[PDB]
Amino acid sequence: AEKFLWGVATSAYQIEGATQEDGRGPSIWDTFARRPGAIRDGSTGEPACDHYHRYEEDIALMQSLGVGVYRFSVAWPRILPEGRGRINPKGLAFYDRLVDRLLAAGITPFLTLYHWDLPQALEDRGGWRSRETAFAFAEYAEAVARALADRVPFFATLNEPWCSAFLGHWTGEHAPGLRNLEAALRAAHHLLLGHGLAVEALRAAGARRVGIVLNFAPAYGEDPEAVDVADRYHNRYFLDPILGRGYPESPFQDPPPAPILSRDLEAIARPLDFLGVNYYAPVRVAPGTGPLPVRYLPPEGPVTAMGWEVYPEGLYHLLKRLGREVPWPLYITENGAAYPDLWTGEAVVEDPERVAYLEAHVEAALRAREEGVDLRGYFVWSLMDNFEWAFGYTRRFGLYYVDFPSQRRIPKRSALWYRERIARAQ
Repeated sequence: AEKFLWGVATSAYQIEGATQEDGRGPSIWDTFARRPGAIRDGSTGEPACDHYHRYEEDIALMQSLGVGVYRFSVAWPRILPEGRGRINPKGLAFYDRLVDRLLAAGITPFLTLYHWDLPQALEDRGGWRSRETAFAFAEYAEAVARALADRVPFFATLNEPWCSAFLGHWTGEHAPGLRNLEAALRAAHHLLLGHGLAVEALRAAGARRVGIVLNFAPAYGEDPEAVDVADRYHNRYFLDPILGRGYPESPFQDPPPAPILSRDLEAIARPLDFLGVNYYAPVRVAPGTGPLPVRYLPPEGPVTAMGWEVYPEGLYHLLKRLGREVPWPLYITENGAAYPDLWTGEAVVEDPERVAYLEAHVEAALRAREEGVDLRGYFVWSLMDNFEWAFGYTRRFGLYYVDFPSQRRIPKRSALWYRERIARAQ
């Protein structure tokens, strides 16, 4: 567990731009962002951060940040426009070049294969409701691994399958946007299938470190039974099948559409090299009606602009819990906070509240480590402000303020804070 890794994270669709440049195919998100009511401000992933053209600039920001690792994702629709079959060489060229620049800068690449941008072509064939998509995902993982595994030591299959499944197929607030509990459950399973199938493809192509990124949220409440349902739904629904102890008692009171074969669970439980931990805030629940017998209550203490309870204590208890349950090293692959940033020309955007949030979660994270949790890294969510999905550009999480109209990047106080934190932590 040599040299703790300090890094920042982003995702292709949230920062790239060049939505229709160099042959990139449309993703379910490009489709979703054309539907009124989908995005808060009615915007889309274009031009976003225009990272597609300014990547060298951004790599230079990371260099002056002191960061040792950069977590990013590859846009599947950039590698295979129709999600399957033909390959767009410009896609692989872009990422190939991106990796070269990172190594030339002393920064380690931490690749996320699937960060929600499923090719629309695949959605039309059922998307994550069809296992054919699972096979497609393993072929994509393979194509990418054979091209970059020689320089990229870290590979993560999925990023937050919970969101892609329920947020995208049940509540419908995410792409593709369905609202069918059945579709959601089918999607959660076919997603896990893809995880297992890709881990093998990756393994076969020389990927040195393979893992997955899941988000968690400690659940609170007055009824321990409502709380437990919540716990299984937010924290154990995907972790368990991945650790090889199958699915926990379903948080739902609705039977799945079809049986899961024993064969599957062992194929889904492929040994990993690390677990990616994403943490932002906890959840507060009470018993309720519906397929998920629980209802969320307003946050109790201080909140961010997202209205998410800020609770560093949660990250600490989360890391200690996983330390005994998970048999692989952990990396906090995402931790950040959205606050109303104001910029009117200043050289530095004052980030008092975001700085307080990051320092607190870092303090809690290191405490848990000091107590024996094999934590080997901390990644602040996003290097720069970006397309915050359903919230559009109305919610900023970056260490660098981005004046989208001009694409100019401006350091926030949190950026100066992070550079100092890294330097001394060494």
